[PDB]
Amino acid sequence: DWDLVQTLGEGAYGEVQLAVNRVTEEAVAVKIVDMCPENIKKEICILKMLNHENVIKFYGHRREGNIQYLFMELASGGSLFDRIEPDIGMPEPDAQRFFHQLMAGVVYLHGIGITHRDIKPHNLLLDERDNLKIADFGLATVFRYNNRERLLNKMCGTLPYVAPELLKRREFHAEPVDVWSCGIVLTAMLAGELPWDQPSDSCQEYSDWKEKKTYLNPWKKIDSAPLALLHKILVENPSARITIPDIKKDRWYNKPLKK
Ligand SMILES: CN1CCN(c2ccc(OCc3ccccc3)c(C(=O)Nc3cccnc3)c2)CC1
Repeated sequence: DWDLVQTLGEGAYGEVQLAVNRVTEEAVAVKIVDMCPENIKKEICILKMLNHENVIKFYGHRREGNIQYLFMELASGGSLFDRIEPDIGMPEPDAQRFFHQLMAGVVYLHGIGITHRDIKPHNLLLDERDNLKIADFGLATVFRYNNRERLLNKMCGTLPYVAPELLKRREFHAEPVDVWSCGIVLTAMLAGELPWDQPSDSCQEYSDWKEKKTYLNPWKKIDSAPLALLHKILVENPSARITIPDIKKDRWYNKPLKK
């Protein structure tokens, strides 16, 4: 009833495919999961909670054997990853726009008590007018329910995007962790390279940054205004790390750059 036409990439669990309807030629994206059930139950539940202009749309789901099918709005612009030119990044106004939209999507998810846990360019996709959409909720989980915050006690994500505390701490707050990874995405956008393999005490590039060696790459490619915001995001202490309301007050964030 659908034709798997091309493989888009790997989602959290399984694969996601471009599928085009046999009857109507509707272009759609499908995640195929060969059936865990609690985890699939969880992911599906969270998907139906979502309604926002910078989050991907969810359609529905169907099982054959222990295969589950989840359909989502196809991202006709492809991925943000493809717009990052290696070693160079992208123009500053394109990066600021994408950043603005990312914070809106992140503000929305935190307002409903959801954390994505794997913000990085491959999970940030584009529609036809190039607006950013946050995709894939296989690692997402609840951090606030009936007004009470739950700390996270489990490691996940992608090492170059993960906050240091998630490697060193038994438990930690969800929100500052999404804020870190948003700064590594802004870094990638403005420089076309990632700052370190992982934010760990044995990683020499991360040590270089803590001691403020911003005469080195990638920092030397970034203008002093965006650099000053990155100074507040990539802070080791999660309690002193800038929060999203304050990111909205940052100089570069409110700088006019784009027609
Ligand atoms: C002509 N263009 C070329 C570029 N096109 C394109 C390229 C990559 C994509 O995702 C890679 C991916 C991202 C995350 C995880 C695995 C794989 C998607 C896409 O829409 N995927 C998607 C949508 C909704 C939910 N999940 C994934 C669409 C669309 C057609």
